[PDB]
Amino acid sequence: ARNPKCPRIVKSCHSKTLDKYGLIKYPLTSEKAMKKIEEINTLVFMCDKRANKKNIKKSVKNLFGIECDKVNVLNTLNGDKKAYVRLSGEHDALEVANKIG
RNA sequence: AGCACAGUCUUAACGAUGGAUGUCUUGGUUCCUACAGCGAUGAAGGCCGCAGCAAAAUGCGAUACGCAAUGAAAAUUGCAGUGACUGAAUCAUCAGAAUGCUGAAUGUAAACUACACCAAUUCCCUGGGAAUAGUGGUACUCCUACAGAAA
Ligand SMILES: [Mg+2]
Ligand SMILES: [Mg+2]
Ligand SMILES: [Mg+2]
Ligand SMILES: [Mg+2]
Ligand SMILES: [Mg+2]
Ligand SMILES: [Mg+2]
Ligand SMILES: [Mg+2]
Repeated sequence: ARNPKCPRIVKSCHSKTLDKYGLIKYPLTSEKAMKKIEEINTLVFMCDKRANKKNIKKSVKNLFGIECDKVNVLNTLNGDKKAYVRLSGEHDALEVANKIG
């Protein structure tokens, strides 16, 4: 069991680890994403390469009035994660789209 | 409106082709002088990023072609925008802050963003109130000290 008289390294700086702002970067337009928004209430977000599904969900919860049933993700060949977020039935992605912009 | 045979060869003039010559020169080279190490406080090297419109190089590191601070000091400009009337636009300086993933690489791994285990960790306010699966730590060898067990 450790009992160091002082800790070795103490990062006093504000955390570098990615917050909501930084994790999730921006929604996608593109005809595909628009279609998704219209038809099956799935919002498409470009996110950081090092976002997990859990993390993305958390971000979405924090950044917007969104509850997400399921999140699929993929790594784009442009070095971004694209997260397809299916909203719970209580919410209309269209309305939330409008709210965001 | 006419007249040259055509080809081959030659000469001259005027052009094409090419990049010689000459002229340059933010480069090299040599010599001289001067200092002289970086790294578990994570080096060099490598990746991945980072610009409003951004490929390379250049610079930088999730504060990402820069932050603070200092010394200049009114511009910057391709457009957009940002500034002056001096901690501000731009330079230099650079001591503060920060410094992604790696790499000796060091928790086990490695064509894995695979996997353990131990601390949960972090921030705010003057003992509470908030967050986030996030953050640290754990290599081998060695030294001094301590520990309680072994002969
Ligand atoms: Mg998948
Ligand atoms: Mg003839
Ligand atoms: Mg030496
Ligand atoms: Mg400054
Ligand atoms: Mg000044
Ligand atoms: Mg390792
Ligand atoms: Mg394998």
